[PDB]
Amino acid sequence: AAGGLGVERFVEIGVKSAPTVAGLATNTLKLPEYSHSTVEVLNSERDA
Amino acid sequence: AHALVDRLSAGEPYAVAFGGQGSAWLETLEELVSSAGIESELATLAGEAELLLEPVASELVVVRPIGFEPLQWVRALAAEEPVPSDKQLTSAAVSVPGVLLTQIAAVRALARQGMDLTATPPVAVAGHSQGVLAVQALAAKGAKDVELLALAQLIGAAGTLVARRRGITVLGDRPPMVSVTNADPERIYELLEEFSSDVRTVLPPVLSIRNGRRSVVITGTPEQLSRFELYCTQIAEKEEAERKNKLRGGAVFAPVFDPVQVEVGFHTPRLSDGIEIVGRWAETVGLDVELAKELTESILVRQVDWVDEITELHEAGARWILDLGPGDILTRLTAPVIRGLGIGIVPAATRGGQRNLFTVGAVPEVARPWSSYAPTVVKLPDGSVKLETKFTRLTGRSPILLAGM
Amino acid sequence: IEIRFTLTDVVRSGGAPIVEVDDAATAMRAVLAIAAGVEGPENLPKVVDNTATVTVDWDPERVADHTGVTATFGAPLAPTLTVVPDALVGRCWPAVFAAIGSAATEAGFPVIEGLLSLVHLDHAARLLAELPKEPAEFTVTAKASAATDTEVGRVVPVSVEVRNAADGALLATLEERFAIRXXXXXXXXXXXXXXXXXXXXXXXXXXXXXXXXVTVGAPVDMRPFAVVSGDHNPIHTDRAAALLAGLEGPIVHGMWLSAAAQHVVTATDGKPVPPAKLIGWTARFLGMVKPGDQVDFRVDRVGIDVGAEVLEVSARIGSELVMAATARLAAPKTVYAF
Repeated sequence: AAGGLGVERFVEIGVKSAPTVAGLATNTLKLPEYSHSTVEVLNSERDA
Repeated sequence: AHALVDRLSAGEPYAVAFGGQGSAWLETLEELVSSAGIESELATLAGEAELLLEPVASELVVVRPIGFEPLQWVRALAAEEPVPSDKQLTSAAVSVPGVLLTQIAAVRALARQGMDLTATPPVAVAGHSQGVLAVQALAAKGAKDVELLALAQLIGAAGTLVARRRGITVLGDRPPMVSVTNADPERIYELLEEFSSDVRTVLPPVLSIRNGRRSVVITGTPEQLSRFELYCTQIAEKEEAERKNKLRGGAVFAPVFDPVQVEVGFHTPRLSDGIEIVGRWAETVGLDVELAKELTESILVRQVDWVDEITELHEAGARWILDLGPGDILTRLTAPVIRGLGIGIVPAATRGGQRNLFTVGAVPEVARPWSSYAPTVVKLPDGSVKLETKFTRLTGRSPILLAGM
Repeated sequence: IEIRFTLTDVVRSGGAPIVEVDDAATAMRAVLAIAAGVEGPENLPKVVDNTATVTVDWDPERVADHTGVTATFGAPLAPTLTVVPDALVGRCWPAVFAAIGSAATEAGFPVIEGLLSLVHLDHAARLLAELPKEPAEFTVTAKASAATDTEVGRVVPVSVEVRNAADGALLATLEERFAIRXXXXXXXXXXXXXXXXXXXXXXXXXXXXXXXXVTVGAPVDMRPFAVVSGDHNPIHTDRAAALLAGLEGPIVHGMWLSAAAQHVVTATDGKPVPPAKLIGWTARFLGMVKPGDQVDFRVDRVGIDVGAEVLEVSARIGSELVMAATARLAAPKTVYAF
């Protein structure tokens, strides 16, 4: 926000551990982050 | 034989209104040319548009080439093939002058048939946004006509150079101009002030137009406006959980939010660097009149408190208001504002409302003065006092009843 | 400004009743020199000697005009940067042209160049890892790497170095190659041969991925771009000069197209964040373009260089190929969590 809000990509690594903190981020991207931002949640396991 | 004008002379008074930007002007200008059988004015207006740009000693280096010959675009548009995109035509540089020309041509149309009658007399002439421009020289002599178009050419030009849209997204879609409905002017400014607390001095949103009681317009940078859009949505949703508890003080608000098609911020500090430049642009031309400085500030920076101005000329007891603005804008904005206070309003260049104008019998549209239905006192043979209403008059009794219980 | 010419008639040869003055080439130069530079910019290099651009400042309104000259919306495109790398060409233009003729052109070439016959081959901007920014001032240097002749004519590749004034470092490198069609030389000889590439140390390979289908209109008149870029060539403006050069009409500036297709690649595969993403772009002009032109562009994702995605662009007006473009783009910025 202080450095500009433009497109961000959030990638989790460690293979099968990847869905967790992404799902943690996903639900977090919902509740406070409702501002309608373009964000990409990517997982090493799932989204390779 | 125009009855209104004939009314205007002996009877009820009149006021001229001019619309602003966001009027969808081109299609009105295209029709106005096609509906015009008299091209006489357009000959001089086109030549003076060419002329006035050349002697200009003001900077105006970028503006003059990006200006376009009005006669060519019209004849092209009349061949039905050529015309630039709406995005190009809506840009302040070529749009602002074009809007005035539509309004000026709208003045001439009525002036063609009835001029001896359709000559001067308003009580006052008022305008909205850039509409205040065409107001001034209409109240001045006829040689000042292009000066409007001349200043309009300068207004949209500097405004464009200083600040222009750098981005847009199909969702909403997001402009510099935003409007919220149903919410108080105090409540809107609250959320505005709530959001403006979080942003820098360079891109604050501000209240531009107050269109009515609960209807307002806030403007600024498209991105920052989109941020204000977020808070109003969250409150709308949190209050939804309230309404479904079936409680009134605990009820959701049902506002209406949605952006506008306007391309650039007006009546905002973002145009502040434009005032100076515009001012010099007028003095280097034969446009010199002392209101060029005041018009610019009113249009570019100072807000427009609208309801209060046209109402002020209305509370003077002037019964009629016409609007020569493109399509027709501000003619209908003003109507529910005043409504039943005795004012009524015909859109000018609208064929239906002009049919009134040109006839002896179709003229007197005067909206109902609610005080007309104000209750009165009645006496009877046995000498009973009766309070008179539309109810009592029928029933012959007091305007009060015990409902079925 | 006026242009004069002279003829001479010897009728002893009937097949050659008219033979016209050999001073034409030098006479044409004096005419262009008055119009082009007006002695406004002045440095006096020979073609090999460096051509210097004194000082250059970027106003916020020069940002707007260019970004407004080329715009894209219908495809969800949002241009963002302080200075688009396309804006480099406006700064380096007046200097590059000065190298088109010289004593080295006098030695090995006839010095026969029609300016109307000038053809732009390729244009590219290579970054030194620095990107252009707000108010800091620029100073540009232009050098001619080689002067070549081809079967189709004379070619002059021009190297350009853009430097930030206040900081005093070289931000970017701009490359231009021009084609005059009438000349031959002992300087640099090419038949069909010229080649350029955007290369990087570490690379990854990918598969063809369709990104966007683009619709781009050409401007109504070419004068607006002519004012900003500083290209006054009558070919794109005056119809008499365009017809004299045997052209389809007042051809759209290839340079406008260059920023036209770029602005899309800027915003599309670049996404709402173009500024730090595109580190380079190259553009090849396949065919001429008339104003009022509906052109369809298509960018695809091909491969990866130095962690930056490469993006190939093809252009079609109906059946005709127009521009071949290729760009190096950084990926949408990634944040990692373990």
